[PDB]
Amino acid sequence: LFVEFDPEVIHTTTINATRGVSHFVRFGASPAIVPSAVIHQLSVYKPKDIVDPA
Amino acid sequence: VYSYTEKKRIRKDFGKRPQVLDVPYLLSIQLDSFQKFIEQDPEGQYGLEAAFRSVFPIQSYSGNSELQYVSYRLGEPVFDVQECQIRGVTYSAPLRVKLRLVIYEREAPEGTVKDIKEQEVYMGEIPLMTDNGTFVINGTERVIVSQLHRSPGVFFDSDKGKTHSSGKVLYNARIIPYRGSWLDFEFDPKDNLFVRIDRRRKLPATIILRALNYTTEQILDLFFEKVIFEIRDNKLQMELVPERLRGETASFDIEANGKVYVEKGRRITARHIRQLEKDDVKLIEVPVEYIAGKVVAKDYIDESTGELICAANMELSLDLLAKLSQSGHKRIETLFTNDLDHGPYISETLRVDPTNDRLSALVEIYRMMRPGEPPTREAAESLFENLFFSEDRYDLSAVGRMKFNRSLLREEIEGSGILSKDDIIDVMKKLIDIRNGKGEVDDIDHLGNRRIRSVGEMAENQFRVGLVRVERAVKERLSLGDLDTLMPQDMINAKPISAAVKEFFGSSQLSQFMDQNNPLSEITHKRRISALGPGGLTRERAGFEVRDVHPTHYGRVCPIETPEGPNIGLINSLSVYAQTNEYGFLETPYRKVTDGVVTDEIHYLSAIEEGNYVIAQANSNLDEEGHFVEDLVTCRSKGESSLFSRDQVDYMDVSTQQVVSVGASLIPFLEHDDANRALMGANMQRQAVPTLRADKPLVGTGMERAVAVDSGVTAVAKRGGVVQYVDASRIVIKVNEDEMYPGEAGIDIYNLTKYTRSNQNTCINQMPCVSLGEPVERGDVLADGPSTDLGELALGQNMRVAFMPWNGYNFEDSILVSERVVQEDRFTTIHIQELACVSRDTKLGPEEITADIPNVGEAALSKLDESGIVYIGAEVTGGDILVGKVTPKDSSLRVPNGVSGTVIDVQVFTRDGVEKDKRALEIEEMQLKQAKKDLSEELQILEAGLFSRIRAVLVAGGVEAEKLDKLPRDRWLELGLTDEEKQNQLEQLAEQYDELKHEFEKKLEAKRRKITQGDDLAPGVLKIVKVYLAVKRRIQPGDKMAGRHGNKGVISKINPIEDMPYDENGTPVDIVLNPLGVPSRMNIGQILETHLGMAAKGIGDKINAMLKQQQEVAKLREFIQRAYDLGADVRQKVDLSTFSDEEVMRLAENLRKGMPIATPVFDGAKEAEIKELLKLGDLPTSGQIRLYDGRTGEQFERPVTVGYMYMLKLNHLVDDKMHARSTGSYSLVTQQPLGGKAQFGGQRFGEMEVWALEAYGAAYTLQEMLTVKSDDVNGRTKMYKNIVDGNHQMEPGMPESFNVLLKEIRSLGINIELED
Amino acid sequence: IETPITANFREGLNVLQYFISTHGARKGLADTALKTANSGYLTRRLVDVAQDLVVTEDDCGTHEGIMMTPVIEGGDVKEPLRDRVLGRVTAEDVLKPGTADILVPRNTLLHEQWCDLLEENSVDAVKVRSVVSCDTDFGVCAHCYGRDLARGHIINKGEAIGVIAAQSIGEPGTQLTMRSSIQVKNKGSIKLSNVKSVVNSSGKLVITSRNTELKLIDEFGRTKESYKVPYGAVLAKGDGEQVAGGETVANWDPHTMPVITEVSGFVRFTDMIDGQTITRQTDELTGL
Amino acid sequence: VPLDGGRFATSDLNDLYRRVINRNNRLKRLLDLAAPDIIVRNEKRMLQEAVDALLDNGRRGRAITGSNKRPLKSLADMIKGKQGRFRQNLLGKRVDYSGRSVITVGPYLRLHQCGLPKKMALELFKPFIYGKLELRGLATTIKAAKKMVEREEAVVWDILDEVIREHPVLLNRAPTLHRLGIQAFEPVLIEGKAIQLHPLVCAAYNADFDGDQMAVHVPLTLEAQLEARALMMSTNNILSPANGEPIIVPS
Amino acid sequence: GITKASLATESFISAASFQETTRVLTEAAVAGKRDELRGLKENVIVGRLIPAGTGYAYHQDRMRRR
DNA sequence: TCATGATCATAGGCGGTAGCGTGCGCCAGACAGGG
DNA sequence: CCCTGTCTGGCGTCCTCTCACCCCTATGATCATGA
Ligand SMILES: [Mg+2]
Ligand SMILES: [Zn+2]
Repeated sequence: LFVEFDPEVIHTTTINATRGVSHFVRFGASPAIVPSAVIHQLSVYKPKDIVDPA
Repeated sequence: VYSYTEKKRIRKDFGKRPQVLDVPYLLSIQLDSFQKFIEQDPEGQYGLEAAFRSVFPIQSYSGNSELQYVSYRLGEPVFDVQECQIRGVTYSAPLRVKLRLVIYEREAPEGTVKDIKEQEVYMGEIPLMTDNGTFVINGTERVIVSQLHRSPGVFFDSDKGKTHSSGKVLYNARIIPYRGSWLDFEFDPKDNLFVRIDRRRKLPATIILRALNYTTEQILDLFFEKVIFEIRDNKLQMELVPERLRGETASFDIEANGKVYVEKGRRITARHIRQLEKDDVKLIEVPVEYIAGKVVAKDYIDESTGELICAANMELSLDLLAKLSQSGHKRIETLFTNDLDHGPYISETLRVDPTNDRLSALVEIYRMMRPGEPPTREAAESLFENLFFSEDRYDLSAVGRMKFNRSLLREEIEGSGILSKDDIIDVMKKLIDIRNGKGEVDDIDHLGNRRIRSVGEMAENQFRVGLVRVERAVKERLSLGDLDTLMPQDMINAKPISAAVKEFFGSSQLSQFMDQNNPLSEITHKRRISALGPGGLTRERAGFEVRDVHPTHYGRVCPIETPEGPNIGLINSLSVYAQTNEYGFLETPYRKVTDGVVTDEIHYLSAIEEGNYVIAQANSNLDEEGHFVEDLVTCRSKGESSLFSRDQVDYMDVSTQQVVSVGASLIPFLEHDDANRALMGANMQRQAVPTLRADKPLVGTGMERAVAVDSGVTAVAKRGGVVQYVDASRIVIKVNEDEMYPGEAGIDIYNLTKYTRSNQNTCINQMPCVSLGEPVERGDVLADGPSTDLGELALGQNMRVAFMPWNGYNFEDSILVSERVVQEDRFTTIHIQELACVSRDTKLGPEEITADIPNVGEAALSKLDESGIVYIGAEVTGGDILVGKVTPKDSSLRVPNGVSGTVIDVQVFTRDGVEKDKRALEIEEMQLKQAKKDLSEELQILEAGLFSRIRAVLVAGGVEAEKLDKLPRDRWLELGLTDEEKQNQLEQLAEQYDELKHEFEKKLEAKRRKITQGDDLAPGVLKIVKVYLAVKRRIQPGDKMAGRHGNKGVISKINPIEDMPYDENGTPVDIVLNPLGVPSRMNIGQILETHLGMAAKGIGDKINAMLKQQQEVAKLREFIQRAYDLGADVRQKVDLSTFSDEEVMRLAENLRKGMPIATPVFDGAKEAEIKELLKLGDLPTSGQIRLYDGRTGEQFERPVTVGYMYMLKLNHLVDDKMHARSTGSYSLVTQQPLGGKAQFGGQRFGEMEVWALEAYGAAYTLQEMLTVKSDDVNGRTKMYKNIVDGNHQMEPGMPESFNVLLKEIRSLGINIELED
Repeated sequence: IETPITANFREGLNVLQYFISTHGARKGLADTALKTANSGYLTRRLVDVAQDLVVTEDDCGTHEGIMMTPVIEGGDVKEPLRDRVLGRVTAEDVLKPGTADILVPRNTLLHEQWCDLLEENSVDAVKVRSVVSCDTDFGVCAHCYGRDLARGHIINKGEAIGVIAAQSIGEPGTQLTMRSSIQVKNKGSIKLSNVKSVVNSSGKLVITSRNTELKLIDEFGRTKESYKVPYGAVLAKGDGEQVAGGETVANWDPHTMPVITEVSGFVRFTDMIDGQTITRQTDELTGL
Repeated sequence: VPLDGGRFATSDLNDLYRRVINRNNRLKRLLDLAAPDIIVRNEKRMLQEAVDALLDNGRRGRAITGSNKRPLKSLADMIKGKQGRFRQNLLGKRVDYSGRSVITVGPYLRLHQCGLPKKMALELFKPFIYGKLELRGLATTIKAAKKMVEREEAVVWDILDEVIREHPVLLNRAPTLHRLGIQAFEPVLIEGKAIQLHPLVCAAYNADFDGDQMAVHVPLTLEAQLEARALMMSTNNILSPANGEPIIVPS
Repeated sequence: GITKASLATESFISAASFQETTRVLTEAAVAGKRDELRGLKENVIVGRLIPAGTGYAYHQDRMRRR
């Protein structure tokens, strides 16, 4: 899930007590700055199907 | 004077030291700690109030709501202890808490809440403690054992020698908090100073000093002195105090006042320091090479350029002096960095530091804690304030603050639970002082650094962990809901609290199953100081030093009672007089020896207060005033024994029994046994079994009555008085009038505990030992328990022993026993096994317990009733049917193959809804009838006591001698009597009587409810049938008997009566031991116990001779008085002139089977007293009778030692170890036989036996030992056909477990095969 | 502890003496526990390193074996020749010192009669065939092992000797523990080994070697005393001489390393410049 | 395994395989319905870490657990160490036709024989007794013979004295240190419940009689009886293999 | 040393029945190492006669018929 | 007849808006730090 | 590249006997009672 927030002044362990928290997209130790490809160049989709998986 | 049960059989007592402090209540650790835990405790601490006031008030995530705390309260348990052990529930009490919710408004958290709500809430069930000191967790009586762990506070250890392989020792300073993050300062071989937090990555230590907002100038102001250089007209003169120059070789000629003081090439002597400080020399002259390496303290800035001349903590060169000299600075502050006095450890540490201000230090600490993430100044401040400086995540206890102030030489032992700046700076100062060479390091095993937790503190900690999980739930829910509509029982839930405390009391490493087969084993399992468990060390890792007795275990922890094996010295047992201090350390009594006189005041010393003073040894001779009769007396000063003068002593020990525990103070003649054999004797005395008729110890220590009464197996009288009705079931005491309440008229009923199962399958019985009409005093035994007799402690039985080699049947350690022992039924112990049978719920329908059973006939079903369950009383064999059970297929319960017995008790529990069959209704009618009769007899007996009170009141004041019994007895109130105390008392007794009437109504209704209701049970079970078999195991070749000194042995042959060596009177000896175990295994105490036991039986035989001839009481009085005086200055001093001619006959009725003799531990009966008591009887002086032989009938040469030894049967029997298997069941995953005895299994042909068969040339034996007999299934069916057809031959095949190895290796990416 | 236990078990022991006895006893028990813990793992590693070595031939066909001499620490002879060369096949055939007269042939198992005939003639060093110097590929031949221990005859072709060897070494691991001059006793000839000696001005024999080993040859050939002799030690005797008992024949200084010479001449300084190579440190309270 | 409570406390392997199959099915579904650009990566990291938990748990950083602190068992924890297939099931096995009891002295024995109970000798030697019964013709099938020797009628003790007679057993003390720790005797039937063991022989076992327990094994086949008579008999091993000292020293 | 001399064998089953099994099986896996049962402990594993006592005569017969 | 409340049955992996870990020890061989 | 320190992997007796313990908590759905 895509969430907008700001890292340093608001430290995470305070906000930990809630959901939305498994961990960042990383590919590495640091919380990786993610692209928003859907937001920027891929807004409206799911024409794959509505297969309603299985 | 003596109590009335002490006039039954008064034990003869040797012993010389007059006691001054009696043995305390031996179960005070458990009971006092758990009383400290659960009690309404004001002023905050300790108890549950500490947890409820440290985790509350829960305040929300800025939603202005707050759940604060009021009080708590425990209701009564729904089940008392007996119903709880029968049914199987926890013995718990519900914990009601009064919590309050307040909800603040907007723009004013300092403003008024709009609404409050205070209410009762249910959370958890904490299990209570029984009066014995034990818990009942799931019907099984368990003990939580005290833990010995490290005391919170600072600790300056020294990693000696081993590191860096160059002998340079390190020094670390572990701050041990009670709860929070650890902190280890240390050094390194480059002499830098390194901090670490919770064994994580390593940083240079001064990075935390910047984190406390210290500039570097202030740090060098703290950790070093200053050296002043004044530029006054000539070569940059110096202020010099010569104490820094103690042994330093100068680089020039130090002169002052026109006088040469110190020469170049020499050092400054101490007398040259005296010269320079006597002449008051201040300014001396230095060269240009003297300040070539002096380290500046603070920053100097040039006023013109505004730049930095030289940075702080920097050595000075020529150009730096040239820069600061022409800028206008005349004072130069440097540091003194010596080789021996003050190393520049802080200076090298600051030179390794990359950081420069507070922010960079907090960033680096935040980065070593949580690796690889963006720090922010707010996050770094929050983390470093929540490591050490917050009331939440960091808390030294009062113990921690005491050790932290004491080990830093502070004054106030009170402080906050959090650290501060001065605390860490004092840790670094003391660490640098230890590195400099002054002061000492602290050892670990010293008992001033080992605290004792107990039941209360550990249950408080587990309950606190439950509360922080529930505050992690309440903080979630409180600011994420609609307010005000909810109440504080919809928020807080009882699942984590009850789960935490139930997991601690249920399965911890210290909440262990009580070894209960003996009163001694109970009372020495409850007094145990275990080092293991959470927070302590582990068995297979550590170590060497902790398994060793430190010099400060003297009088706190017993040195000789510890389990041998893999954990010696970790499962320490606490001593006799050893209390526990206010903080948790150990303390022991002493006697304050003022300057000449031993004052009889007791005075408790801890483990560190003992070291400073000087303590006299326990048995030092003193002449009736306290004046020490010698002028050199053996004492111990600072952990080291020595010989001191008469009146430099400050304390004396109380009694000579205080080094040992209660396990190893019932050993007579302990001072004669080598310590290994005393250890094995104490451990096997714990492992005894109760016999059928326990006798007494003839040679005891007088400590038996403390272990019997101060445990919970006997029925101690609460209020004294006169016995009214004795029975094998109950005992009724009528309370004396000078001990009695005005109301609640009162005659007590003791319901004894008859034949029921212990934990070790023994038979915990209680027998009444009082007669009828007999007076009893307050604090006195009424009913003996298991292995007790008249209030004493009788573990085994005392038998006639002889030390001689007898034809090899006692070769290594074996024991040879006459048939006279087994004919008298005197080791015949009684065991009880519980066999359960559940009616589960499966497919095709539920099960059947009824006796309409297939595949069986008359011969099985004759021993069952018409509803499957065996009768009460049917003596069964091994393999009959007890409960008949058929599934939608015979699955009836059977006696396991081998054991006999007699079914004594059958329980049937029914899950509610299921149809009760006819026998469950029979048990329901039976228990209804029993409880009906019992409560009706409660009402009748207490009404009889009440009417006896009415008769006692109406003796005076309007007495009616004839008119009293003309009317019915329930109206004894409206007789002629005015308004006095007597009509008031009859009104109070009418109040009591109507209370008993309505109470009897409501309690009989509640008891019918308890019998009639069902019970909550397992998921999917109909009914549980429990059957109690009662085996009676006698004795046989193979059992283990042992004395009380370590003389073990498998009894090897049960001889006839005739073969025994007899003496020239006629009596056969009962047991023939082996003499050769004495000089190697140095337990010489058993031979003194043997001789003194023969003396005791000689006095008993003379009493039996003087009483069997029907002699008058004068001669009995004469002889009993001569046998009770007989010694040196002793403690007993009895006289029979105040026993009045009827007690003397009954005392001789109790002495005729021998005279009991007390022998205290280290103040016992010497050799000459045993000789003088063997001279009172007509026995030979040397103790040795000449003995004839039974076989040959001719005399043994060189007369042998006979006497009585008190020998114990241990419960390592031989028909519990013996096992055999031809072909049984096989395991599922690897086709090998099962393991154990209950599972019908085969013995492990282990790896070293495979090596021992490779070591011979036995090849086919090993092939069938690991292919045919064990694993290969087609191989073993071919083998079984070949054996029953007579063809001894094996078809080998392959082990199937090797195919399992192929599948497990093949299930990886590995391709293992079998070639060709 | 400097104040001993002056009381025995027949008399009493008071409290402190029994406490000190408890120090000793619990130290012993913890030693036995962790001692068993190490001993079992030692037996495991030895039977897993040997594990495989089976007596698989009957004669390798080599000569080179090890030299069995009785061990000499420097006192009494601890382990004699009969208890070392009992039952092991000789490497080179032993010739008695009636040289070119054979006493035993070179493939004779030395049982008890042969060991007594070795003790009578005082045989120096029976060079004998050891397992470590064998030649059998993938196993060990029968003659280089020796007598079948636990029996009398030679080892049978087949008995796995690695496993019995590893058990015999690791089995007494339960019993084991865990945590100025040269004084002669006997009398005989004097032997020196690996010595570079020279004559002093006093007439004695001084040594210029650390590797000097002194030996006492007895009357019949063997050695009953051996002494490691330090560097630059001074002998009161020489090589091949005869001494008596109780006579200290050597003396040195264990604190000082002597730099004694060979030729007689003046002493000068070469490459010894004062201030750098040598320093001026005057012994203050003595003078020299 | 069932624990007889309506529930299955599962083995650790089924938990590990279940985790791999959960994570793999979720990764197939996420590769199906398209991954959000730089997204089809976290799920593959999770799958790699679950397989690394299955093949060798704990070798990668912090191990997993089911309950509560103890790390659960992977495949490499079933092959390695103790409690694994090499040292617990393949080099030393549990063995049928065996028994164990407490030892005692009985000095009336010759040194090639030991006392052994009637109950142990009847339970170790069952199929021998079955064979003698249907070879002498006292039971038709095997089931009648089994019920005869369960009832212990008066004839099977003669059968048992005719099968013990020249048939060795192996006695074994539980810490076998050296190769004299397994020896072979010829049994003598004893009324009682202990193993009477010759005293001189107890120099080799390092066995006193203060509660020691020894285990008896039976050689089934014929070659094993000959090896327990010619190689391992108590009269043959009178010398130790460590030296030439006798091991029958009178104690 | 004896633990390194036992881990360095030409037979991976002996070095697997001794200490660390992971390193021995991975080295023998990537090397394609081929045990031939070579003595005592591999034959104790696989369930056949030891080549020491009576099985030594059996193994001489089996190797002679190869 | 409809709505609300209470009780019973069935269903998953730090619990939380952080931090817990802390009392083994040796050897050894690779990986890397310092120079 | 040549040491020299750190790091993380290995390993730490055998056999037997006994005992306990082996989800509870939360959410959703259905049924009953009251308005
Ligand atoms: Mg023993
Ligand atoms: Zn050879």
